[PDB]
Amino acid sequence: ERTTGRQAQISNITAAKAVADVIRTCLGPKAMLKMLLDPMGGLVLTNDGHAILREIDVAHPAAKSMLELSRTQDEEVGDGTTTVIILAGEILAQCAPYLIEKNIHPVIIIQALKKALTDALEVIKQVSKPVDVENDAAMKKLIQASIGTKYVIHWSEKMCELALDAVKTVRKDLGQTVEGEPNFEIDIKRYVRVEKIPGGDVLDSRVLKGVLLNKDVVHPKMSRHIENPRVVLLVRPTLVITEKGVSDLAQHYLLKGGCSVLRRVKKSDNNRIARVTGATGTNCGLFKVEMIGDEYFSFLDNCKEPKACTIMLRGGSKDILNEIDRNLQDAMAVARNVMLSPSLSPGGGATEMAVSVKLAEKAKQLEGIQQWPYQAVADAMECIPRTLIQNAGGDPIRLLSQLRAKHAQGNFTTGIDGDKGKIVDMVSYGIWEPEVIKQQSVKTAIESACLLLRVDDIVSGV
Amino acid sequence: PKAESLRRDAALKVNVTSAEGLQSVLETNLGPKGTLKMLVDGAGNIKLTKDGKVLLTEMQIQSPTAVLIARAAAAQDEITGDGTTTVVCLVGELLRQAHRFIQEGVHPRIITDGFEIARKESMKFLDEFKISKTNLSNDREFLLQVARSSLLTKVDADLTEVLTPIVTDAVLSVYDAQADNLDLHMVEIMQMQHLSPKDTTFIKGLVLDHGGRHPDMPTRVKNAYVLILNVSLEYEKTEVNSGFFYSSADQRDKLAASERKFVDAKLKKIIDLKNEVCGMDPDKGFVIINQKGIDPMSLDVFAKHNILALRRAKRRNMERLQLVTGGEAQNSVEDLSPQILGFSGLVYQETIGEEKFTYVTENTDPKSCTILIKGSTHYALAQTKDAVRDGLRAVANVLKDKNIIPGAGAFYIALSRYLRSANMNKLGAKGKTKTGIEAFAEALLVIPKTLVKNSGFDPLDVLAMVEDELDDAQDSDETRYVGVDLNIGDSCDPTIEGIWDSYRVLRNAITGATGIASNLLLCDELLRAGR
Amino acid sequence: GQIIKSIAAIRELHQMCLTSMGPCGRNKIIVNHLGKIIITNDAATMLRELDIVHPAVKVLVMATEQQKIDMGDGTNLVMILAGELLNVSEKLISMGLSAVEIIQGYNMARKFTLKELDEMVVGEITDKNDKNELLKMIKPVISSKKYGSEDILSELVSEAVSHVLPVAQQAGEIPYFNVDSIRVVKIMGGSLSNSTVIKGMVFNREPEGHVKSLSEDKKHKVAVFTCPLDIANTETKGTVLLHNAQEMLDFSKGEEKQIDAMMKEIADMGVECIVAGAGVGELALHYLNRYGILVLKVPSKFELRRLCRVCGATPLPRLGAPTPEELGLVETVKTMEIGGDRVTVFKQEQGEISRTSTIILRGATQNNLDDIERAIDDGVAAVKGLMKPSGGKLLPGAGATEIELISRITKYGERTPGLLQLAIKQFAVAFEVVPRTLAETAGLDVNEVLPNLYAAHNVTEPGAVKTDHLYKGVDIDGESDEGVKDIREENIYDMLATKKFAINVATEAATTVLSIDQIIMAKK
Repeated sequence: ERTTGRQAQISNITAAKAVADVIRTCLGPKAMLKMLLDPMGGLVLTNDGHAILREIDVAHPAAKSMLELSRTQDEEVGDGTTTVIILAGEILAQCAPYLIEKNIHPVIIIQALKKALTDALEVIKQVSKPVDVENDAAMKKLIQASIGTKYVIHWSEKMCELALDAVKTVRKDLGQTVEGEPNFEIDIKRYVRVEKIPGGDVLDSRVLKGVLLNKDVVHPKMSRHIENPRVVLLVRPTLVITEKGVSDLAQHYLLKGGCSVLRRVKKSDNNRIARVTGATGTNCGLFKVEMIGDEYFSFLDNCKEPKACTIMLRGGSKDILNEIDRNLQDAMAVARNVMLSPSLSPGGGATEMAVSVKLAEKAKQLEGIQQWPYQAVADAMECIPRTLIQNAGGDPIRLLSQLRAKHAQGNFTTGIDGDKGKIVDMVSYGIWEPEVIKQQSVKTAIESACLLLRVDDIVSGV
Repeated sequence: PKAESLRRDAALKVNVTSAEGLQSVLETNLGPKGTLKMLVDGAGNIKLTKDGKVLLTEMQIQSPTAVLIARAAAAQDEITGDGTTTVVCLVGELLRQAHRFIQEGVHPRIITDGFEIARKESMKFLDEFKISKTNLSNDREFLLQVARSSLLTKVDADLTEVLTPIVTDAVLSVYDAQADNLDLHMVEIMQMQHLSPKDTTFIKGLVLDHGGRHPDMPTRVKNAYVLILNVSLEYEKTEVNSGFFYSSADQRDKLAASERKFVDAKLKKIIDLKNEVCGMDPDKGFVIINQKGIDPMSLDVFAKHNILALRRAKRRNMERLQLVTGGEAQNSVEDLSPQILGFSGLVYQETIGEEKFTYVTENTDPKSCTILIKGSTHYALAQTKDAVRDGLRAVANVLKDKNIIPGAGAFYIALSRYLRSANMNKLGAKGKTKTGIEAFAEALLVIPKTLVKNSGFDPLDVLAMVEDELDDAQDSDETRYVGVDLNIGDSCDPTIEGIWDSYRVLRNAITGATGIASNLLLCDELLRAGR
Repeated sequence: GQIIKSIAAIRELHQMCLTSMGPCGRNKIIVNHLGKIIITNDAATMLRELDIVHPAVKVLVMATEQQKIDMGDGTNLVMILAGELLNVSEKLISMGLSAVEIIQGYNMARKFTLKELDEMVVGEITDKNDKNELLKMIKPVISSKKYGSEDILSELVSEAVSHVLPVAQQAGEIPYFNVDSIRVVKIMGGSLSNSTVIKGMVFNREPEGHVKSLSEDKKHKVAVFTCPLDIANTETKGTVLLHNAQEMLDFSKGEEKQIDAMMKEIADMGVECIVAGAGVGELALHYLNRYGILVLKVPSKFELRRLCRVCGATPLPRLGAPTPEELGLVETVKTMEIGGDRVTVFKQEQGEISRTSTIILRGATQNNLDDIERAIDDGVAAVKGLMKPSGGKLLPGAGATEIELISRITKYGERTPGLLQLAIKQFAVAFEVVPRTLAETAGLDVNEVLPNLYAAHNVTEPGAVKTDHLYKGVDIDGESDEGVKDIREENIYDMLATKKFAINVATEAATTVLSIDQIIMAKK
């Protein structure tokens, strides 16, 4: 019913820790598969953490809050879902003796995690290296990490070009000190939403800026090329577009007015038309209705970059385009992180080790009550690369101490390799990860870990 | 303060232990010396099948580990169609050989990655070990011994000599010589009881269910014309609504015969076709299919002209009769043409009170076959049908793929010897890889030990005679294949004995059993959720 | 997981010792099966009265007895430190670090600590044996045991030590101070302010005679007679019996003339004191009253050993042979009333310097009476630690030693590469239990006093030479304060011989527990 005293703080830690300890094997390319027992004869053979956590029944409400965090993290970026859950669960494990045995007030721990969150972001920015976002050949290699070892490996040459133009279409580079930093206003969900059309070719597939409709002209004889077409949503306009259907009586009335009637338009697509037009249609680029792939199309595009559109996907069949959907969306999440800042971070756990080394040295100069929980954070930052060591077959005791000693001498970009299993450099061997995932993994894990410690009693009632 | 290294071992051991129980069950029935398993639901369903995939579909297993084992054979039956039990034996035995290595502290990733490296190296040695066979049709004598590999497994070997010419002549008769392919859907299997299984014979044409019943019907008709009749010969009524009004019973026959004149008018044009073309010529016949029913009045009319009367034919079986006979379907009698008649040979009908079958056999270009499996008991029908369907699919990959591999554990023993000496010469993978290759090499030697274990001969003596013979063949500068002879107990030459396995069957067996068995050891913990 | 449960069994007894060291410590009442209550504040003596079941605790008990036998002080530092080494090693065992490198890490950290003990010496004891100089060593010994008595008991203990020590300097060949030279006696009544210091043993029994005390003459002769007072007869049997009334007059007068003849020869030799270890007859006390001989009976043989080292007397196996060579000499003996009852004490004046002294305790509390008796015994061994093995060197106490070692050990952790860094870092963290124990038992907040201790020894000084105050230890407060204060104000220091010996014993104590992965026992 209700849990008071110090026993409630233990139940809050073990709730999110029991879930994070099981998914420890889901991290890295060497991640081991998992097997769940359903009441039905089927089972889940995949190692994806997002699919497994949704099928696990939980009791304590702290585990339910960790499930909602994985859903938000999965929408921002494609991978790194299990990294946030494990990092948020290990912090509570290292702070367990301090909160219970040492009898340290929880707000002191919460206030220390907020101070360590700022210091953790400054270290990652120093370890990161500059990268050119305008190079078309460099962006294809950054996306290639999410391309290869997948069914798209045969089209990988065409996929890197298709994913490149898909990101370049939604992004626009604008900045100044007058109106501030717009941050490019990039949204994958609404603006980058794709429509799969059967037939065509993947190489010939292009990204058109606008809304694509399959409805053709309602009159047999009409001009298929308009100089300055004007889109009107519902002055003597050059075009008439209706959301619902249009009877044949209105065809002859608007025929003498020099405008085309277009019916059967979806409501969700009307919001994207306002970006290429502004109607609550002058300077419209191409009116060509020419049929492509035995299906009548329409071109709403123009000479401007509204940062809104519908990507037209074409391929050999519908089954091929279905796998491209989830593969292209996960590939653009890495390219979107490159445009958020011209910096890259070393993978394989090198970024996780770079924060723990600089945190222990800086915490000794503060000389305050917050110094003790900083050592628990540095130990939690080292568990992420150590988890990959346990899955790589190497000695977790030896490889952890030898890697930490190399940071005091060498650089912070030296991680752990999954294929080999020995300490190697990430930059020279071509292992890279974006910094935005590292920023979202540390920030969301600390913010979620503080909320779990703020509840000292479980209230039962409706 | 909880950090546990106790997560090293988990229910994965039970996952391996649960696979050990399934191995001991399917170890006894593997091979021609195996045993015939029987499952009973309790409602009267009794099926006797030695195949592993067929039995696992009727048994529910709560352990999720054995679920993927049954699902691994789903791609084997739909492609290879043979070796479902052998794949299971390779998955279970590989877990036992790796059990000793897990307790020593070996990480399962090296064990898993070591199997994929040995699998890729096995494909290189597989191309050199295989033998390419020509597509010429003179290999039928060689295909007789190859087809016995699948036949001797599911039976006691007494019925193998009877089913050998039936399976061989079924595919080769309808298959012209080219790349092309073969279709087993055109071969229909029917069953009838109250007979012995040794009476099974080959059928060139199609077997019909309902036969004609009349004492004066001709028993044997040679060189008869098949004619599809789509009109109903049963009782008919006036096209407009009316009624029968009669004061006496004698007046009823006048109104009843008025509606019967529609059928008798069409029968006059049918009997004229027989006498028009080769009416008085000897060795001639006229047979009416008549998928629809037959009125009792036409029984005496068709008997005087020696015309075979048939009724109630399956709609699916009518599509094959158009290909075998060649005659087109004739809907109307007025539109009947003499070119509609097809061609057929001697047609004899066996007289049995329960059922009567019509033989469409002895045709120039039938382009179809029928395998009739008849037995008195219930298990005799299911056991023989399992050997025929497994035999047709085993030979299916023999004619398509020009490569053939010797069976009886020839490739399993040879591959284990090649991978053993090749690992020390290369040493390009890793020093810890030897644990995965040695476990994979020893896991392939269970198949020759399983076959000899059911025969009663000492598996230790047959293992030493094969290894000592292969060493003497290398120093003699020649190529000699060695195999396990189950009857005598010593080695044997697989080329002389005639034991051969398809290339695609053993290729997906080693590759399929490697990925499934490796994924089993990858499970860290068994979670129960969703209820 | 038996090695983890073994630490939990010690953890149950670990919290008992956490409330022992420090001013909050209290004695424990233990009722023996024989109906006797022994009350002592000392932990080493407490372990003797407690029955230990698990043999894993016996390893710590045997290591605790080593501290009491040799140095006699620091038993609380050995048990508490050894118990914390198992707690910090529990995280390393659960982390997956083998106990082999954990044991090897302590051997490397122990050698680094012993080499730094010579550079941490602040003052040097000149061994002057002055009354004011001994106040610095005795004060921390009485401290953390009984509160309020540290000022009064400091002058009583330091005065008795200077009486038994001769005048010498820079000579370590011949030992002088023993552990039996200081005896503690108790009597009902009085107070701590009225207590005095006696230069010799104190006898609380009655003289059993009409002579209360001897005269003021110099060099009184004292003779110890082990043979009882009676007429000389056959050693075998020799029971006096009366067959008839005729022999009664000869046997009665014979015993009177024989005893009087022996006492006359002894009185002529100048012996005014006769010590009879056995019983004394009725007729023997009549002659000793007229000759003015003090009657003293010491049945205990343990008290006669220390008496021979003072006056020089020797026990005689016979009676009636006053050999002047073996007789003792005492300057002055007096009988005065101390504690409400008249008793005959033993002291000196100038010559025949006594090597054994006794401090008389007075008080109205029975519980605190035995507390000081057991507390002085811990201070007796502190004087023994002034000898050649690092007797003059001293280190600052009051938690300042364990905190200062944290910065020195962690500096050498990153210097030594390899897996040894895990055991070196945890070895310095285990020293944090000492400052936390004094702050927790005294009611001080952990969020306040503890962070001020780390900032005291760690400061930013623009230069290589250390400055400001490195002497700040753990403060008990008791009135008011802000942060901590300097320990040099109260002059509380710890000897090097006590601290260095406690580290080697505590290191081998936790080494035995971590090395044992299996325990096999059977019922008795």
